[PDB]
Amino acid sequence: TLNGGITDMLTELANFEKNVSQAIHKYNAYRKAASVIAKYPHKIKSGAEAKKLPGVGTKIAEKIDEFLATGKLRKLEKIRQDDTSSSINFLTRVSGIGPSAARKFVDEGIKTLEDLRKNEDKLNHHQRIGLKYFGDFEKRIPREEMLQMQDIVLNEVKKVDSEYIATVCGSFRRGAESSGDMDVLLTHPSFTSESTKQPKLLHQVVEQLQKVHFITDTLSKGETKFMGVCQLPSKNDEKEYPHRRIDIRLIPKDQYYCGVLYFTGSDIFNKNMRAHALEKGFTINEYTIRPLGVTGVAGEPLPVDSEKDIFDYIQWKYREPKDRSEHH
DNA sequence: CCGACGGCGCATCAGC
DNA sequence: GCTGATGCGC
DNA sequence: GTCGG
Ligand SMILES: Nc1ccn([C@@H]2C[C@@H](O)[C@H](COP(=O)(O)OP(=O)(O)OP(=O)(O)O)O2)c(=O)n1
Ligand SMILES: [Ca+2]
Ligand SMILES: [Ca+2]
Ligand code: NA
Ligand code: NA
Repeated sequence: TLNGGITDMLTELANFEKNVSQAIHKYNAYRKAASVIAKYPHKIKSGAEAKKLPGVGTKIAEKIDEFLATGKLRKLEKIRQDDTSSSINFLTRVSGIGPSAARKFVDEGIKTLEDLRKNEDKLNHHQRIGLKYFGDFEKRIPREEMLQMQDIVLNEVKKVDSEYIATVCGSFRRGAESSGDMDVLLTHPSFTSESTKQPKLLHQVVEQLQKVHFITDTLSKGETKFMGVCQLPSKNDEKEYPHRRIDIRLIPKDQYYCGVLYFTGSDIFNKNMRAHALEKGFTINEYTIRPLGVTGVAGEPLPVDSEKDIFDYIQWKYREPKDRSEHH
């Protein structure tokens, strides 16, 4: 990684602003800058050089000059020695504990893994499961395992109803050699933007995956989105595979292209693309792309026949999934 | 200078 | 119970 | 924290 020291520093600052300062726009600012620096194909020699990149301003340029000259940033060294910051940054690593909950636990004297394990009864369901699998959820998933997981999900969904189509998206669809979690986009002809002709379309799939012991726990579940935990079966005498996070999202069949654009990510890519759409006078969500009237009210959905159509509306050349990651 | 920053599903809570 | 805000996550 | 109007 050409500028890994810099992007690491900016990521650490982003996490501080999100988790401790609760300043979401500074978090996004740092992440935007980290991403543009990550794709820059030269080893950066100064802050002024970095300043020419969109998303890098005066303050970040100064931090880059300090980092290049000293290998460190005093602001981060300080943050690293602050007990309250350190504690909040740690607690937020548990799925379900955000900036607010982290600060509340710290105020109650709950600030270590051991404290959390003593106080399960103060956690909501999501948080309890996040704690249970804390170690497992920090492990990455090799692509070879994602392929085994894909097999299972696609075959089990087919057993429920051959009319379902499940597509694995996120970093996997972007060609990543390892993934943080699994994202499954689901469609069925009876669920469209105009009607739902069958109930329990998502439920019956979750149920099948629970029945075969693939899905092990549930963080949250509604009519269109499941967030939970899964695990590959292991063989005789073999150590068990780590538990993995899995997201399943049922999308209207006729809005698949907006859906898959959304579900493919990355997060920064989607934010950047949607911000560009706004500048071009459009709004993109997972369902539709719509024009904005001068009032700033979204108009009627535009025809979409491919992922590329969405890019054409906003006057972007098509980006293949592989070029939608944070690093190139 | 300064308003705006992507957009939304599910869980939880406050007020009626 | 519903409605709307907040937290957290994708 | 950054940037376009
Ligand atoms: N804030 C976010 C987060 C995610 N997304 C979309 C929706 C989601 O499906 C897709 C992937 O998100 P994930 O958080 O799963 O991240 P990746 O798959 O890119 O990377 P990893 O799992 O290997 O760490 O990107 C998004 O619009 N906005
Ligand atoms: Ca993922
Ligand atoms: Ca995910
Ligand atoms: Na810049
Ligand atoms: Na968290």
